[PDB]
Amino acid sequence: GGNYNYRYRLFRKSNLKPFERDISTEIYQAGSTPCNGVQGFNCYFPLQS
Amino acid sequence: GGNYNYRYRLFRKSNLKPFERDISTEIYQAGSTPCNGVQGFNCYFPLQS
Repeated sequence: GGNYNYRYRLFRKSNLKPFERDISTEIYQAGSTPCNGVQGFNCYFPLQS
Repeated sequence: GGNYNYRYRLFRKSNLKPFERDISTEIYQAGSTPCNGVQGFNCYFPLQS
């Protein structure tokens, strides 16, 4: 049936440090308008399945 | 950087009728456990970019 339980981070403000663990799940604003916790245009979920 | 503003459905209860339009977004239970609006384990967002 397909596995979608394995995700990976896709968007971040900056690169990670060595041995750095990032777990935050917050709506990512890639544009010039607030997302207000709404997954819409120019507002992408940081984790991709 | 890649465009991610185009999305399509990935899960449904059944198939669409001819010339049918579905726009409703809702958590899809790919298992046997209620999800109540979480993209966790066996609970998948219907759309994919």
